[PDB]
Amino acid sequence: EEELYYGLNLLIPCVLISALALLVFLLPADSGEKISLGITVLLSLTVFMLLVAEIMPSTSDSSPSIAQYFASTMIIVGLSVVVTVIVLQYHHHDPDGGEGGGEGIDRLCLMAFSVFTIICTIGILMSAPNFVEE
Repeated sequence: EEELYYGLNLLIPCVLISALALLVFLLPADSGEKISLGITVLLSLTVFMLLVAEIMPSTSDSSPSIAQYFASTMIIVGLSVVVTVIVLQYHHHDPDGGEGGGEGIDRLCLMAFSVFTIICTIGILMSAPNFVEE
């Protein structure tokens, strides 16, 4: 049961950050939150990763399950923040007023990461739903 409970508590923050990010992606205010959340999610990943990596070590039994998934994630997550920045440079038009003012690319990058998380959690869940040894 700990497998489900643990992952759950880990999904809270995972999806949380992604959500808060969308709020900025679609609403590029460029007031400071861009760089603020940038390092936030970056530092939040490295930390959370250490925990997931601690439970799944590799010294006597080399067989990473969730780790292999958590790693590939940081990869797409890293280059992602890079593109967002460059985009902000090119487009120097971020007026203030109300709401509504995003871009297609930003939306696509979000929709992709969205399903990526859903298929991820289920990936390891279906790969080994049992609580047996390995």
